[PDB]
Amino acid sequence: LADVADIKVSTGPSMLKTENARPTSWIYIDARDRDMVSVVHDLQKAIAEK
Amino acid sequence: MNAWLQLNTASEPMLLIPSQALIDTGSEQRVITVDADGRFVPKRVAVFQASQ
Repeated sequence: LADVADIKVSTGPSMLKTENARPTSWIYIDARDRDMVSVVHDLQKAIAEK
Repeated sequence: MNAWLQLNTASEPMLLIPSQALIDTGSEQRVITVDADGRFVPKRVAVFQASQ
């Protein structure tokens, strides 16, 4: 086969999430100890600043 | 009659590792070394060739 082609390893798309045609990635968070809103609010700060 | 001819050829001594322990992203190849304290540490390597 290498007489009629090359073979090279690559890194690319695994699966394209298409929410409303716009590509997107989801970040799954599992917090159970705290209360929901208090967590997301703190997540909103950490992400905003860093 | 037909006859299958299998050969084995020795090659210049190089560092050898089980093929399963070789990661590849197409632009870099690496392995995962196991430190003295059990600490798993990664390192880049330059591949030569594989077989069997």
